Amino acid sequence: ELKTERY
Amino acid sequence: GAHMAGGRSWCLRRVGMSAGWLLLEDGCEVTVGRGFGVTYQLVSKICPLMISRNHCVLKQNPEGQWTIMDNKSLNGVWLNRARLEPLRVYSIHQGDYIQLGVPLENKENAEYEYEVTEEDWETIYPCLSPKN
Repeated sequence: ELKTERY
Repeated sequence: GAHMAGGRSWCLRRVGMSAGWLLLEDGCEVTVGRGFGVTYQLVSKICPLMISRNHCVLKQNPEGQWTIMDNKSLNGVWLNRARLEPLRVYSIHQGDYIQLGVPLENKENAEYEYEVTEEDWETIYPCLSPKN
């Protein structure tokens, strides 16, 4: 999985 | 008696779309996120990694009232614009707006915005997201 990115 | 089709339900109506609505089925827990364990898996082509794998949870409280909770999401849950405190349970009412994540640069709105609403099943069913 890919970690969530901060926006 | 009464037909199920003439029923009513709470739902999260996707703002601006007659697709992607989320059913709040009476007596059920509804989880939302981009991961594979959830009731409704959100998939964004615009910004794949805005939504957390397990982003929020909706459930009726011990009094029967629908609630939402931010499941330690990275980019937040907003109820009428107020940022929710992670893991705190908030009651949700007719007409409330829920935002998952945040607007991107030069965008007025987040992708995933919903109105909390109680509507006719005949209105809701053509617009529902598939269940995961």
